[PDB]
Amino acid sequence: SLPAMIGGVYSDDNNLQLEATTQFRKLLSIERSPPIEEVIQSGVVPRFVQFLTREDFPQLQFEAAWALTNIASGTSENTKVVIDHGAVPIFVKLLGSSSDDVREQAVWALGNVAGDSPKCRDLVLANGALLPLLAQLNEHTKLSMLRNATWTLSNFCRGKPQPSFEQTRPALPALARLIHSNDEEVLTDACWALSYLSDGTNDKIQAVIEAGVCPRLVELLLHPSPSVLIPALRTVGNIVTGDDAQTQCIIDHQALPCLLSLLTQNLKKSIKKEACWTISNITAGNKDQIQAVINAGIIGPLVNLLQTAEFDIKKEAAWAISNATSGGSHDQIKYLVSEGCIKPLCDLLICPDIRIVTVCLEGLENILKVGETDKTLAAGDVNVFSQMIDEAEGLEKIENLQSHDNNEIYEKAVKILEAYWM
Amino acid sequence: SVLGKRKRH
Repeated sequence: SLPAMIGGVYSDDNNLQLEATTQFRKLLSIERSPPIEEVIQSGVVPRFVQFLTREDFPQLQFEAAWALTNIASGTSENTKVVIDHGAVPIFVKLLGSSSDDVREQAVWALGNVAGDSPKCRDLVLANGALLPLLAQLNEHTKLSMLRNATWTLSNFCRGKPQPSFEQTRPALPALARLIHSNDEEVLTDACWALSYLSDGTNDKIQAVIEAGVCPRLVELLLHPSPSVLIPALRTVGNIVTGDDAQTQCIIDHQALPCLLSLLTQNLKKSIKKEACWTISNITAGNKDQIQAVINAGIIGPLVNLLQTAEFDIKKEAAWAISNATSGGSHDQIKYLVSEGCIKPLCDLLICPDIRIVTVCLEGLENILKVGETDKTLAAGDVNVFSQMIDEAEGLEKIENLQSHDNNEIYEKAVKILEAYWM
Repeated sequence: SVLGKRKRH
């Protein structure tokens, strides 16, 4: 019935225009491979874009917006054709429509176009879609629109190179409010949007923390759904990459006992990997920040992972442990040793990841300095931690690291041996 | 020397 459809689309009668646009929308609304390319070649894309400007016929507007959204849902070439026919500024105008159905369709259309590539996202942002998108969001916004707007916002923040922070800055108060929802879809999309905004320099993190999201993000670390957990953990993780004061905003809302529960409960390897990485950037902090990790009871489970977990988790547990030896006090480091961090740190000296070997060598060197200070204070004839590194088969591994091709590993191995085994 | 804060990738 395609000739009657093209004919109906290309007619002047309001009844024929609607029935044929509805038929194309239903043809493109099928869940098993829609004929997007074929609907384009029938030349109805420019006529559907003309139907968007029919303010007197909001129902035709809606079907045309649906069909175009499904055309824009296809390959990169299909989205480009929708762009070429100037639909992007018209969908931005449709965000001010009196019809909620049309406004909702305009939102999903813009999210689809923006989701295609960073270039398409920048064109949507350049046509000023952000401010009218936020203006139609308030106390009486229905869940369907809250779900579409949050997804679209996430597509505006997604992609590498990241969008301009000044371009996406107005979305921060809205996302701060949206993460207080109980809806699993809104929480997912809001958290992903905040994980993109939070990734970058510390001035970006500062605007994220000033939006007031830290308390609620920590609560979302306990969300039973991994769809919400994963982007919330990513956002908390990005915030703790910041300075001591920014990292403290996460610690102040009991994030460390939450992070610990992710390590002990039976979750996916990638979840635990992210949780260890987050902890590693906390132990990269000041003495009080390392003390909060200790106070939470994290060292015990962290040392076990460093010793027994899958390599991707061990890698991150090594950074967490060694970062604490870098910024920790004499006693804090003695507490890491009492929790048995020496053997698992030594065991990784033979791992094929060069950076982890060097992370473990620096952690062990900082441990040896504490043991050397104890040897000077007690006027002892032996460095306790030298014998512990020897007993763990660490000394033989360090001795063998002198035969290594990597200059960072080699110079560290020689420095350690000349200082504690001359 | 190698230890400290790490940004995402």
